[PDB]
Amino acid sequence: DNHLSIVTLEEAPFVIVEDIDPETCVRNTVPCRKFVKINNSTNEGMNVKKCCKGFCIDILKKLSRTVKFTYDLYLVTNGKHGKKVNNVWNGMIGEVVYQRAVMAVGSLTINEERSEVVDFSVPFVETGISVMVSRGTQVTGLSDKKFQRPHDYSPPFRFGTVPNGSTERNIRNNYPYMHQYMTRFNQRGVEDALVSLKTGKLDAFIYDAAVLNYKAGRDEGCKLVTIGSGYIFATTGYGIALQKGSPWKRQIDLALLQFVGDGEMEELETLWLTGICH
Amino acid sequence: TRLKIVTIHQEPFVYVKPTMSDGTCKEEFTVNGDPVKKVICTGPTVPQCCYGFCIDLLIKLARTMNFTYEVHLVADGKFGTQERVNNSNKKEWNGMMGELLSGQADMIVAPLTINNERAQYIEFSKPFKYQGLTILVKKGTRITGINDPRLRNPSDKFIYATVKQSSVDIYFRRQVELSTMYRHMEKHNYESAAEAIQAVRDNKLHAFIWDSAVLEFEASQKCDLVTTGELFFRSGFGIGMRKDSPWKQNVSLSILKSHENGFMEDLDKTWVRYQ
Ligand SMILES: CCCc1ccc(N2N[C@@H](C(=O)O)C[C@@H]2C[C@@H](N)C(=O)O)cc1
Repeated sequence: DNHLSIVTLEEAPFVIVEDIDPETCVRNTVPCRKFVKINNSTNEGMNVKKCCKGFCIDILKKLSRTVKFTYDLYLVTNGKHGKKVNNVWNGMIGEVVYQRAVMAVGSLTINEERSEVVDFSVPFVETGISVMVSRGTQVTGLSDKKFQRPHDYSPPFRFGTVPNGSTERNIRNNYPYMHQYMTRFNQRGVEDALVSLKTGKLDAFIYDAAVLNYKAGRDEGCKLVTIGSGYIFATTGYGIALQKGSPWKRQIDLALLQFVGDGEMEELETLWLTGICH
Repeated sequence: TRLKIVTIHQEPFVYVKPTMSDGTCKEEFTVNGDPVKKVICTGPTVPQCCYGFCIDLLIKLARTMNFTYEVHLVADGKFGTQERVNNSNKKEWNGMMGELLSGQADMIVAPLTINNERAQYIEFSKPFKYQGLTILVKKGTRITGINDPRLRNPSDKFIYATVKQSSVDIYFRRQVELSTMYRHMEKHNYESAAEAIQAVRDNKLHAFIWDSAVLEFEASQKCDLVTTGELFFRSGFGIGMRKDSPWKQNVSLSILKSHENGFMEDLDKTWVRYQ
C-alpha cells in the first residue's frame, strides 16, 4: 500500500500551520489534521482540519510526486521533534517509533540517538549548533574559549540557549562548565532570545543553525549575525525519519539527492529560507 | 576478513609521504602537540605513509567497530564517474567507485562527494564533512565567481577547468544550464587536483573549480592563491560502501556520534582550519 500516515510539527518557515479558508485549504498548502484536546484532565479531543505549508511541506509534495505515494498528514501533539523520556519517545520520533506514522517530515535533526530507533533520509538542509550575535561581536563558535572558559574574560560573555532541547543536552555532555555557567541566561524561546540580543541584555544565543540563519536573514535592520558555516558545531542536517528498515528509504534518498543536484532544493531555499540580510 | 580500504591523495584529507628505509613512518606531532597517526598505504606497488583527516576517521571507525584494514591508493588516481564501454551498451565506473563496485576495495575512505549518480549503485554514510564548491585562482586574477562573464562566456584567453572523472565533472555535464561552461572545461580538465593547483600557480590554468574544503586549505598555505570566498553549491563527503554491506549502519552511527562528540570538530581544527 502506497498510502502513508505522515506526522509533522509546526515550526516556521519549515512547517507553517493555518486554518481552513472560511471551507477548504487554500492553494500552496496541504491538509493536515490536529487532535485538539477538550481539556488538560482528559484524553478526549476533536480532530480539527488545518492547512500546512512551508519549506518541508514543499519537500513532501515533491517526494509524493516523484516516489509516487499518497498520504494523510497530521501534526504531533505530545512533544515536539523527539525526546526520550524514561526510555519512551515523544514527538515526531515517537509517532514513527510506535508505528502511528511511517514517515516524519519537518525540522527534524538527524542524530545518533534517534537513528538507533528510526531510519533517516539523507539530510536535505544543513544544520548544527551555531551562534548568533549582534553585528560587531567576535566569536568563533561553540568551541570558542569565551564560551568554554567564560570567566577567563572580564566581563564574562552573557550567552544562553533555550533549555530542555537538543542544544542544551549537547553542551551538557561536551562542555560541562559552559553548561553550568550559561543556565543563568536560559531563554524561554527563540523570539525572547532575539529581543535580548537586540536590546543588549545578551551577548550571544546558541541554537540550531538552520533556525538562526533564517532569523538573521530577516532581522529588521540586519543587526543580528551568525557565525560562518565552517564554524558550526556538530554539523548534521534535517532529515526525513522513517520506520526502521522501511522500503521507502532508498527512493526517498535518491529523490532528495536528485532535488539537491538539479537545483530544486536551492529554489525552495530561495522561496522559504533566504532573507534580505546579506 | 581485513577490510580493503581505497583512498586518494587529497590534502588535507589524505597526505602521502615516502616511507623510511626501515619501512616504517616518520613520527611527528602537530604544532599543538597531538600525535600524527600514520598508516601504511600501497600505491603506484610501493609502500608509503598516509595520514590526515580521513585517515584519522578511518582509525576511529576501525577502533569503534573493531575491524582491521589495509589501505591502498586508487590505481587510476580518480574519484569516479560512470563511462560507456566502447562498442557496448555496458557502463562501468572508474576511480574509487569502480574499485569499490568490482571488489578491489571494501570501503572508500576519502573526500568522496555524495550525489544521486553514485548513490544509485553504492551506499553512502551520513556526511562526515559538509562543504561545497568554490573557485581557486592566482592572486591578481579578479573574477566575481561562478557568474563572472569570463566563465559564462568562455574563450581561450581565460582557461578554467576541474578534475577529470570527478563529482564536479559530473555536476557540470548533467545540467542543461552549464552546457556552455562544460564545453570549455572538458577541453582543459586535469588528471588530479594537485596538477590543477600547480597549473594555477604556473599561470597555465586561470581558474580551478573544486571542493571548498580543499581549495580553502590550499589558499591558507600558498599565499599566491586565493578563492572566490563564495560557495555556489553545497555538498558533503561520505564513506562509500557496497550495497548491503554489513558495516553500513554502524559506520553512519559512528559518524553521527563523532559529530556530536566534538571529534569531528577536533579533526576540523587539526587538519582543515588555518589563517
Ligand atoms: C545533533 C547535534 C546538532 C544539533 C542540531 C540542532 C539542534 N537544535 N537544538 C534544538 C533545541 O535546543 O531546541 C533544536 C534543534 C534540534 C531540533 N531540530 C530537533 O530535531 O530536536 C541541536 C543540535
